[PDB]
Amino acid sequence: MDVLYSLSKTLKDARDKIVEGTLYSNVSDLIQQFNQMIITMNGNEFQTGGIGNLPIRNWNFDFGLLGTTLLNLDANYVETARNTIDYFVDFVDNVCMDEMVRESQRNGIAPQSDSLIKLSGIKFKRINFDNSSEYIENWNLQNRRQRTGFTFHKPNIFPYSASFTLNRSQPAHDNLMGTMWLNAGSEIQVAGFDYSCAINAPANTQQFEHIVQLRRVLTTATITLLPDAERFSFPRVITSADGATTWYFNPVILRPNNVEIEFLLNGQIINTYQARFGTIIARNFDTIRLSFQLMRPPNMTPAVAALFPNAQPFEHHATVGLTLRIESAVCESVLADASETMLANVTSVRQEYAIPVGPVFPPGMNWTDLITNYSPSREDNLQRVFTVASIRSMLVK
Amino acid sequence: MDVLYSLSKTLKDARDKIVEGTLYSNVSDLIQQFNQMIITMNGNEFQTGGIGNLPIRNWNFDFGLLGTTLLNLDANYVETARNTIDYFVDFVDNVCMDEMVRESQRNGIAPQSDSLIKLSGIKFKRINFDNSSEYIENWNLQNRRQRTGFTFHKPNIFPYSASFTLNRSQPAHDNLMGTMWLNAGSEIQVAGFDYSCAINAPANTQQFEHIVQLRRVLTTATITLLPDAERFSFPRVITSADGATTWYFNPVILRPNNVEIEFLLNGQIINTYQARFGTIIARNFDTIRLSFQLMRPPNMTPAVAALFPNAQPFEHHATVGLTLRIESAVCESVLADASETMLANVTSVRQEYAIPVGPVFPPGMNWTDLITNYSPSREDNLQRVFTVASIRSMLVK
Amino acid sequence: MDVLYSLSKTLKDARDKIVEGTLYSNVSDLIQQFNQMIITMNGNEFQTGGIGNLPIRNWNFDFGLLGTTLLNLDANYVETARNTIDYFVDFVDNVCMDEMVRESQRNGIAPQSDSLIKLSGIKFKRINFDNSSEYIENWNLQNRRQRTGFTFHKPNIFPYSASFTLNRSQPAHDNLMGTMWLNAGSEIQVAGFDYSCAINAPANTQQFEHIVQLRRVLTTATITLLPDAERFSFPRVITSADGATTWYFNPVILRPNNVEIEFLLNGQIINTYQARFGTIIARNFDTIRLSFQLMRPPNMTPAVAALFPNAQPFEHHATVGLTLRIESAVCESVLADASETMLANVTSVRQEYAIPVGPVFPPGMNWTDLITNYSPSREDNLQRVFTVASIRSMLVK
Ligand SMILES: [Ca+2]
Ligand SMILES: [Ca+2]
Ligand SMILES: [Ca+2]
Ligand SMILES: [Ca+2]
Ligand SMILES: [Ca+2]
Ligand SMILES: [Ca+2]
Ligand SMILES: [Ca+2]
Ligand SMILES: [Ca+2]
Ligand SMILES: [Ca+2]
Ligand SMILES: [Ca+2]
Ligand SMILES: [Ca+2]
Ligand SMILES: [Ca+2]
Ligand SMILES: [Ca+2]
Ligand SMILES: [Cl-]
Ligand SMILES: [Zn+2]
Repeated sequence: MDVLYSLSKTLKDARDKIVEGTLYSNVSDLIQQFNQMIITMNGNEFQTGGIGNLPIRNWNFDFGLLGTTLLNLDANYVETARNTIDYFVDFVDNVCMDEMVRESQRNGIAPQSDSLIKLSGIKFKRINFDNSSEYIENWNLQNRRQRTGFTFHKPNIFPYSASFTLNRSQPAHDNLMGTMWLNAGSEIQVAGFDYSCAINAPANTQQFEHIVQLRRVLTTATITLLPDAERFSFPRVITSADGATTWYFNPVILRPNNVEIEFLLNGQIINTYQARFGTIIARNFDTIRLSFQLMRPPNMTPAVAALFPNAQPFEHHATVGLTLRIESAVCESVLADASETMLANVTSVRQEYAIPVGPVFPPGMNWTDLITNYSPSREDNLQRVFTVASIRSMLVK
Repeated sequence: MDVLYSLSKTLKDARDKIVEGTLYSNVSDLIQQFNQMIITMNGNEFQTGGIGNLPIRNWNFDFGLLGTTLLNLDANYVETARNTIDYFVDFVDNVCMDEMVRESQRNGIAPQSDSLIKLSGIKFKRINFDNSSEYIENWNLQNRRQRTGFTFHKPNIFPYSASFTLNRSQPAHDNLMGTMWLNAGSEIQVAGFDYSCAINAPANTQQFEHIVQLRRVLTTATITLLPDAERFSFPRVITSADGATTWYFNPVILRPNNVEIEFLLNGQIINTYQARFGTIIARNFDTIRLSFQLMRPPNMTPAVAALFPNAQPFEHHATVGLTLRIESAVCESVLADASETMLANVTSVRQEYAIPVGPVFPPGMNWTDLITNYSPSREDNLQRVFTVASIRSMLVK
Repeated sequence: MDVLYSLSKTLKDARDKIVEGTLYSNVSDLIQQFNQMIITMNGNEFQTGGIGNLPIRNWNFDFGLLGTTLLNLDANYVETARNTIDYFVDFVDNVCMDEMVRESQRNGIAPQSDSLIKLSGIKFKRINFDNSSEYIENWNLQNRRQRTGFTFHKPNIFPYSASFTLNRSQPAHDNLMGTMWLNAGSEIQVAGFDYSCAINAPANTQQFEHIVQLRRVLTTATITLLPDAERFSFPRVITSADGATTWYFNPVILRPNNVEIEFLLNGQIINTYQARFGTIIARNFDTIRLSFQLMRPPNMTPAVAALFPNAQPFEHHATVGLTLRIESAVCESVLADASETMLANVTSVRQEYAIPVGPVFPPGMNWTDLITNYSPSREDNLQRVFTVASIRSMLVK
């Protein structure tokens, strides 16, 4: 991985710095590194591809070194350098794709393609150079058994889940009480409804609760918490739990009462916020618990009184809700988020080359399936595959 | 462009590295580059501005070289260096603004200001240095006729469009069937409504479809697809198609049935997803097609039955919807997105200096107008102008 | 600050570049810088911690220099280098945390911990090196009394505010007119309602207005403006202004008429947009003013006519709204946003070590409280603290 990264890094720097007119002193060290790369590769043969429709490609290295005697580089110097650069870029791109389309239940963190396995040999170690990207830094820190951390914008931590739970129901579904929600990506919306508006409830208050267990701990999370669940604030016709019929939801929204959000880690409360809407920080957690209540308004104007009778039929359904969004966070495991193209790169290369479903990843690299059962093997393979996607993106986008 | 970029890059590195106390070995190469820049500029005169209220400014270069003999830089060394740096920064900033406020139907990708045209001369090529930003890398790759790729967070690909299409309507607008939507930025929300709840429809199912044609292909897109269109889930009074009257929309939402999203490229299905909500990958597409149905519930509790009579008046309007958001994607053409300040920089400089409307860009650099008719000339000019904005932002924010 | 940053930068580069196999020429300059750091620190003793539960830690420097004679670095070279690196990383991390948990009403921009105060001494200035991060660049520019600019994605500029204003009301709350809104983070949603649907209003039009005053000027803002306020498009039971009772809101949405958004700076209109939805640029402003109207539909189909009678009771409440979101912007003052982890880092370190509430920051570093009363002292302390968090994140995430 580090050598593959170094190949890419060497090529990116070469492409960027070996430009017409530049002082040789601006590239002297890079030329040394570039030539070290040529010397190390020269004489070797590699073959990539062959899985799915990823073409079999042969690579042969017999390049001359780059000159070291111009004061300022001229166009001919730059152009001959690019001939070599373009070939190596094509090679790196193919090694990356070959590596990205493979997986292993047994040793997922290890190189899977022939070329990466070959590049992991001790004779290729002299190419190693400036491992500075966040992904390679993390790869290296992991390897030395140290603490790794990936920063995400809208971390895709919640597998898609949209459902409800009726805590009080009856065949006619005319006097229900329960919750409905949508957990997806970095967002949670949950509504608690009570068709009776807590008419016979103790203290005329109905308690609700929504618990979400993350598959990985998130640290240093910046979160937006807002009252109301807009998604569950409109009239709906929903399928019954058994799928046998449909019920009617006609919500009228009240402010959630006694809101308490707890960010827990291994059952322990790490952060707790009582009725605080806006931006809050959750520093270390693997579980979110949202508790909120519907309290029947003790004083009601006529228009309100008319919505909540003492007896059925209950035609306006009292609803309270919350919306929680994780804007950014750090995770020790790789994850998909709203900004990085890694998942999309890996998924795209596999799709383009008709790569057959393997033993590790769910069909289509489906994110929900992946995060729902995020096993150690899937994570090691995902990290390997995400790191390669990031090496490839330094040169090919 | 590359020389202008190099000027900015040289100045940014100088400002960052030529700091008090630093080992001379930390800046030796930079000093060489800095001095190459001074030597190349010395003796030249440039003039910027004069368009709109952008002031006419004269620049004269007659600077001494930076010394090369301190072991660790002292405060006096740093301060005399900054006198030169600040002047060059002011110059670069003015060249950038002068370039950003100009456009050309004929040769939009080429330098438009006198200073950039002057800097494109062969005598200024020795300043060229470390072209490493994503924008200049792309500029250079484009120039060598190679594949460029810009990565965006929430790519602003959809011109604002908010409308409806009544597939079945009548003067009273009491039994409509059709769709309404909002395409804007990176998001699409579309709802299909049938006032009759498919009472007389074959298989009691009404089919809907929404097609969106992108003005540019997006690759490696990470997308969130969710059922329901919250934006079209509430009661509305809308203007009729002919503007002569207003109709009433009183939606009740049902789950979209047989959801199928197709990401097509030149008429070919590249990706297709059947009822998959959550995160999905669209690898290469220029068109999105959302197909969904409203199926009359075969089994209805009384409360539901009451909403859907066998005869008019139809007072509750059955509605199904979808929401699609492009979180990130790569595009071969520059675009505005939710994170980059390029469009805002260009638009801001033009607005501040009262730059008159030109022959290429729509008044006010209006994004919707621009993307709606994204001609080759507008793109070449936009890219030139975005690349300059990015050169300027290395020094002036 | 600059020396602390330089320590971190030196360590990050060392960790990244001093890798097995690398050409010595790839690290020669860094080794010089690394050794300059060792020489400068050697002989010194520092102590960190002791506030709250941040442990008291002692640091002693007596390290040998790194060798300068290998052609390509070997594993033993890399491993002995890491022993020194890991210790310095641990030291930098502790200095950062000690600094991040402190504050001062008097001189908030100045170092507060013993270690940072010690590192600000002239004898430690030789460590200074390549101050290139956006935060340190800004710190340095501020210091030279120059223009600083931080770029944010979804700048968290609006303190949480969710409320309403009844311009016409009566005890029964059966014929209200006013506005309700939610200002939070980078978003504003505001709705204007008129239970009478402007039946007795001049020109059958009711005017609305929403003004939001930013605590800091935002420049180069890319904004999404859309008609309708989904958050206020559903039925609600709300508490009365005096808290004595509850009123009923049963909205029916109409298109906002004569929409005018003004971005003002010190009372002056800098940007104005008339009914333009989609993406707009606001280049320099400290205030946003949204003006919109509800115009009674001059022509109504029966279904619409039935919602708006000539006399009470008014059962369907005409509502018009707007949604405005600041996607990105530049601010001269540090702020929390949807991507940076600074606020979360500072807040997290203080929470983890049970740091007592101080004299500057609100309890829990509460963002709303902070931005609501963003005094000069809070900003100077926030900037110091955010810059340290950013120095720490180069090594520890
Ligand atoms: Ca062969
Ligand atoms: Ca990231
Ligand atoms: Ca309703
Ligand atoms: Ca756990
Ligand atoms: Ca792991
Ligand atoms: Ca002149
Ligand atoms: Ca971007
Ligand atoms: Ca096409
Ligand atoms: Ca193009
Ligand atoms: Ca002591
Ligand atoms: Ca930022
Ligand atoms: Ca002001
Ligand atoms: Ca300030
Ligand atoms: Cl976002
Ligand atoms: Zn975002």
